[PDB]
Amino acid sequence: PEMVRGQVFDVGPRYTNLSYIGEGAYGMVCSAYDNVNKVRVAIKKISPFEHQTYCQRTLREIKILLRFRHENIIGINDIIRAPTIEQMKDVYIVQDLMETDLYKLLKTQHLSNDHICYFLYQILRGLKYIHSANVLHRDLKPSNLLLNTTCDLKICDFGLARVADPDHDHTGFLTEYVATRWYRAPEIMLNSKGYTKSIDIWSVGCILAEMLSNRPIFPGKHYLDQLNHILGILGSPSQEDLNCIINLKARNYLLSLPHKNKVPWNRLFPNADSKALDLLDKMLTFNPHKRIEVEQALAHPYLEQYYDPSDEPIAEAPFKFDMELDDLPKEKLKELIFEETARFQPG
Ligand SMILES: COc1cc(F)cc([C@@H](CO)NC(=O)[C@@H](C)N2Cc3ccc(-c4nc(NC5CCOCC5)ncc4Cl)cc3C2=O)c1
Repeated sequence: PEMVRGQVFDVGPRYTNLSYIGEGAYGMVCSAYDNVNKVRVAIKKISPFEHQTYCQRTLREIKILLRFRHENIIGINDIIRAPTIEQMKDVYIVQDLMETDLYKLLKTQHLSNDHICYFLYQILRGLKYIHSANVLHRDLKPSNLLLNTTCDLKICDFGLARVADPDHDHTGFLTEYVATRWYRAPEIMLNSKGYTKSIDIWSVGCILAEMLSNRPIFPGKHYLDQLNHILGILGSPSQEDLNCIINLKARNYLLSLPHKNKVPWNRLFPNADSKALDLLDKMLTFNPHKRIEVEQALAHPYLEQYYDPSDEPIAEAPFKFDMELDDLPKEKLKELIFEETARFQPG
């Protein structure tokens, strides 16, 4: 078998001529030549089976991505693994190969207002589909936005996704949370489990702000610093918004802070299109109940050159997990991953 930077990559005979792309906690990613479709593809080698959290992420992504079909959402083309549960130590996920991601692009390139517009449109168009399936992505950030050489955009990494559950969103103050800090809505630190669609709108808001300046808008250095940064720009929440926070720890924390005025978007973003800043304000609303929804955001003046609801498709039906996954041992989750990848086996 081919080796890449001291790792077996058992993807043959279909996939050859591998090149390293990258690596992270998830595993390792290569490009490979696909000898059936005669195209280079992305292959990621995941080795999740010793970690319940890794098995959860692998299973959620696979189930979601094999169900969903949308231009602004990465597909799974193929999955390679051993013929038996006993012999299966790795899962290789084959996906369309993209040139870059928005994280890398923002560190190296100024985006024209027209690029910002088009990128935001594609993000919201993909998100409309995801929300229409009653799914929350829950980890939207530049590195989860893949781009090709013509700036077509695809959302990736559905391993933190969940079905929306607005009736069970309430929790206590500073309750611990997994998703990426600079893109976390204020309510996560105050009273929310991140089980409503407004969590994703907040993250998109953060992405938009970052496209305008090439710098994250709320770069908290650590957990409660994240809310400091948010309140530093939004200012003190209104009495009405504060009254929506019924938990006393969270309420009284907010009341203890000195009055801060709103920093106006046109001072933070002096070169930005005014319509972009109006949409930005609506996405970065403190109160998640008042926060714009994905379909309204698509209908916003800033996106008028692109808006076409007949060309912004929705999912055929809501997505459901057959069983609750968070209370399943890694051994059961491995069984479910085996089952879920069975359709790619010869036979
Ligand atoms: C601890 O964490 C874990 C544990 C797990 F058990 C499973 C996961 C899974 C599910 O949650 N998560 C991921 O796999 C995330 C983290 N990533 C990594 C990754 C690398 C490359 C590409 C990619 N990249 C390209 N092209 C690149 C772009 C940049 O520039 C260079 C070319 N094209 C096509 C593709 Cl799918 C996509 C992804 C992706 O989804 C995570």
